[PDB]
Parts: sequence; structure tokens; C-alpha cells
Amino acid sequence: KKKIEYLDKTYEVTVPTDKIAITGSVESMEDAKLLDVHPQGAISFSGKFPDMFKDITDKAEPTGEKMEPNIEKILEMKPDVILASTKFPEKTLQKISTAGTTIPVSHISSNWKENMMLLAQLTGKEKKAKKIIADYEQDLKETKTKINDKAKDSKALVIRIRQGNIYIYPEQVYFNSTLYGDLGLKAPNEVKAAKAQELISLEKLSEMNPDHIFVQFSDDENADKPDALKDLEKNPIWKSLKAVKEDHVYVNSVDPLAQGGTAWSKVRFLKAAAEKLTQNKLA
Amino acid sequence: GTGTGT
Ligand SMILES: [Cl-]
Ligand SMILES: [Cl-]
Ligand SMILES: [Cl-]
Ligand SMILES: [Cl-]
Ligand SMILES: [Cl-]
Ligand SMILES: [Cl-]
Ligand SMILES: [Cl-]
Ligand SMILES: [Cl-]
Ligand SMILES: [Cl-]
Ligand SMILES: [Cl-]
Ligand SMILES: [Cl-]
Ligand SMILES: [Fe+3]
Repeated sequence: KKKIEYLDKTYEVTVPTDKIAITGSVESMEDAKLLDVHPQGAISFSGKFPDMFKDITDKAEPTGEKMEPNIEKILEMKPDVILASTKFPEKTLQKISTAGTTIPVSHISSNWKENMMLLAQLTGKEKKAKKIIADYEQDLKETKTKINDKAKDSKALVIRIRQGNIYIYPEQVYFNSTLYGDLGLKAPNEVKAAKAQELISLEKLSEMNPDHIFVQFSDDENADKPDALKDLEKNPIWKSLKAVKEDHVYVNSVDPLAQGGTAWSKVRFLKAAAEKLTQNKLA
Repeated sequence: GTGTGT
């Protein structure tokens, strides 16, 4: 085994390997997609592998739904390494670790490079990861120039609807690191004040009154409230929003299962935000 | 599933 450093922690893992089981870390699925890593175990979404991942799940068995690792299945696999998530309860990470060397992959989007390089070190694809990272940075440089100065001064928010409720995220979490950090838009105080994924009322949103709203809605994450979006859209308080009246609401401009803090999420969000904020596909 | 929407 070889010493792998990841966010001031060291793990001994047999590398390079393909015996990788991914549970909870949708981030690592997105890194696997761009690195062309075909893991032994991957996350299922309502019992299937989404079309967007089918090119890297061809060799994989499901580890379970994102939040619900099947420890018996993961044991069955005897992976060289398990890519878990920092979003699991600690007790659940401990249980996962009974099936093998377990690395909790960070959901903090500012760690996107470290996450990619982790998977790259595990699979011998450092050169490929660095090229991907370099290409994002070049894309960011070019894209920033294509977005008008008024757009860059607007009040923009990313929300995700889960079980029919509205969630915001910290400045360095989800897509916010790209929207505020990379593109330079100003994070609303409610985002600055968020300590983690945080429920926001439609009432509070109406006071924030953003100019632009990116709404992410996965049917899979709203099985309890399937019409949540149409219901929202008919609400008088939602209808009072500046963004809603100006037709500046962008629903699923990136696939709603996208996690935000990955190369792939960032490049997709960079382009979507460019198009939507400038209201022109040329961006 | 607590990164808390829990
Ligand atoms: Cl199912
Ligand atoms: Cl469990
Ligand atoms: Cl471990
Ligand atoms: Cl960043
Ligand atoms: Cl690129
Ligand atoms: Cl509600
Ligand atoms: Cl505000
Ligand atoms: Cl604060
Ligand atoms: Cl509400
Ligand atoms: Cl939809
Ligand atoms: Cl969906
Ligand atoms: Fe979560």
C-alpha cells in the first residue's frame, strides 16, 4: 500500500486501483465521470444509474442509495478503498469503515481540486486531472469576460428544493463557490450566514428579492411532494419575487443531481450561469 | 442524512 494525503489526513491504499466503492460521495461519481474511472461500487439513484453516469457504471454494482450504504454489499466487494462523504453521520462513517479503508470526500466546494486529485492519485490519472483543472481555470478566465458588468453586480441565488422545501447553502458549498467566488457575484447575507445546508422560507426569500434564481429540483428528492415546483410557482409570495416577475428563474440549468463542488459541476454551472445571466446562448 | 437537509 501507498501513503495518500487528502485534506491533512493520510491513508494507506493499494494504488493504482480500480477496486473503488463510492457511497454518499456523488462528488466522486462526478470526478470519476471526467477522469473515466469505472468504479467497482457506485451510488444508485432510485435504484438506477442515471444516463449521465452510464459510461462509468458499466463495471459497477450499486453501493446503495446516496445516504443509505448497503454495508453487506460493500463487504461483498472487498474494495481497496471506499470513497465516502463528509456529509454522513459520524456513526455511519464508522460502520462503512468496517468494509474497508474509508475516505470521507469533502462536500465543501472549495475542495474540488483536492477531491479530483484524490481520485486521480488512487487511479494513476494525475496528468488527466491536472489537465481538467487547468481547462476549468482557462474556461473561467474566458467566461468572466463574456458576462456583462451589470450581471456581475446583480443579486443571484441558487436554491434546491428537497421534500418540497427550499434550501440554500453556504458561500463555499454547492454551486455558490462558482457563482460568488469564481464569477465574483456578491453572496446575499442569508448565504453568508448559512452554516450548512439551510432551510429558507419563501417569506424570507421575498425579502431578499433576488434578481436571478437558479432553482434545482430533482424528482427523486421530492417523491413526498412531486408538484412542489408548480405549487411554488402558483404561490402569491413566490410571484412577488423580482426574479419571477423578470423571467429570471432558471430551473435545472444543470442536472439537478449535480453537487456543485466538482470540476464537472463547476464547468457546467459556469456555462449555465453565463448563458442565463446574459440571456444569450453565445456565452 | 445528518451536511446537517438534516
Ligand atoms: Cl428503488
Ligand atoms: Cl447504516
Ligand atoms: Cl478507514
Ligand atoms: Cl473555488
Ligand atoms: Cl474545459
Ligand atoms: Cl412549505
Ligand atoms: Cl440580502
Ligand atoms: Cl454571518
Ligand atoms: Cl415557505
Ligand atoms: Cl422539472
Ligand atoms: Cl429529476
Ligand atoms: Fe445531503
